[PDB]
Amino acid sequence: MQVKPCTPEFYQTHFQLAYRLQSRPRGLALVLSNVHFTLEFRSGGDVDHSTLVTLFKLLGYDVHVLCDQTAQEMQEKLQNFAQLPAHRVTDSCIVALLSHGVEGAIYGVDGKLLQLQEVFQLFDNANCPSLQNKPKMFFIQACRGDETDRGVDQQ
Amino acid sequence: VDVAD
Amino acid sequence: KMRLPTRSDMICGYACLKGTAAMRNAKRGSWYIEALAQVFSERACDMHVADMLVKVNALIKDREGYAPGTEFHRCKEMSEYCSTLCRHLYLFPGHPP
Repeated sequence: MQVKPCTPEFYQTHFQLAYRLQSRPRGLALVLSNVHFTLEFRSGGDVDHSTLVTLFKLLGYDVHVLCDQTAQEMQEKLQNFAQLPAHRVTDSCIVALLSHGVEGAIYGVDGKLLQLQEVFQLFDNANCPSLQNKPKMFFIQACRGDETDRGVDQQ
Repeated sequence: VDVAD
Repeated sequence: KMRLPTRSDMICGYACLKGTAAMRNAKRGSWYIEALAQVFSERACDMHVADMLVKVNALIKDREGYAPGTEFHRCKEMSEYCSTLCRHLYLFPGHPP
């Protein structure tokens, strides 16, 4: 994997109308993957995890990793992560969650659910003042229901 | 093969 | 003085739509992460994050399941993103050099 750098000219012509994003590191990133459960084994989840860790590193993030956590461990550790002092001096934040899920929630390795509303709240303007006015990216690799999409014919 | 998350 | 809503300046990319399943391959991993890494690595230099997530949506819309003899053969997935962003989000990778 390689990330093409932006040009000095691109930066000069775009930085005034974008979020400030020049800190080094650009932000902290968390990649939390649950692969072993009770909820079948998530074959290929190891490839996903490795890919994101590599990507976020190449995008200039300091990457934190967690694997196979219970719902309670996820909540506690996401909160620890949101409360880290580094957020005051970085310009953005990334959180990637990869597991089984249902609409609005994701599973811990114990088959218990963590609500995504609870996750986002940890990073909000009230609970995470260090990230106020800074862009916060979330990527959620999880099912949101058990309905398989059969697809439809194009008319 | 492809499977459901 | 200017105050803030309780929640703002977030973007959330989801592998699938409400009510549905996201797809994953044993060898290549999840369709959505695979696409996300391909687009972000190629386009972070000149495209903002919401616009990259649109390119991801294009890739996912086009893919189909390969799983002969099960309910997943030729199945589909659609990704989405939700945004309370208030500006363009450029990652400006590798600047300054």
